[PDB]
Amino acid sequence: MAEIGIFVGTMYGNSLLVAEEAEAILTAQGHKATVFEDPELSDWLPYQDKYVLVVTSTTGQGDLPDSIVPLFQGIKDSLGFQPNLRYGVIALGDSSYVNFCNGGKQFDALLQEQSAQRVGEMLLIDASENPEPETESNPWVEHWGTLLS
Repeated sequence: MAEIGIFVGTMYGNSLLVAEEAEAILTAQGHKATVFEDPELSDWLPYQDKYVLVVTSTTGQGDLPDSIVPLFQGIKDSLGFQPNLRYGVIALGDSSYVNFCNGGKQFDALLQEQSAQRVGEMLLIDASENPEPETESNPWVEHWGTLLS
C-alpha cells in the first residue's frame, strides 16, 4: 500500500473533479491517495519519499494557473534535488492552442530538472473533442493506478 498526493492546478477554483476521481480510483485499487486544493509545497514535501499525482487544466498559450504556480516554482527552487521521488500526471485543455497540454508536461520536466522519476505516461485531454474530462482521466487513473504499490 503506497501513498499518493494529488495536487490540483486549474484557473477555475469551482467545479473541479478529476483530482477527487483520481484519489478515489487509486483508493479503490488499494493505494492511500489524497486530494490537495490550492496546493502548498509544504504539502508536497511529505511525498519526497512517496508517490504524487499532478492534475492540471488551463494550459492556455503554454502557462500555469496561479493555483499551481507556487507548487511548480516550489518544487524547482525549494526541492531542487530529490532522492527517491516518483509521480504521475494528467494535463488538460484545448488542442486549438499550439502547445495543447504543456501545463502537465512542464511538471514532468520539473522532476527531470532535479533528479526525480516518472510513473506511466501522462494523460492529455482535449476539450475541443471531449468536454467531459472525467471520461478520459478516470480510466487513465484506473490504468496508471496499476503502476503504483
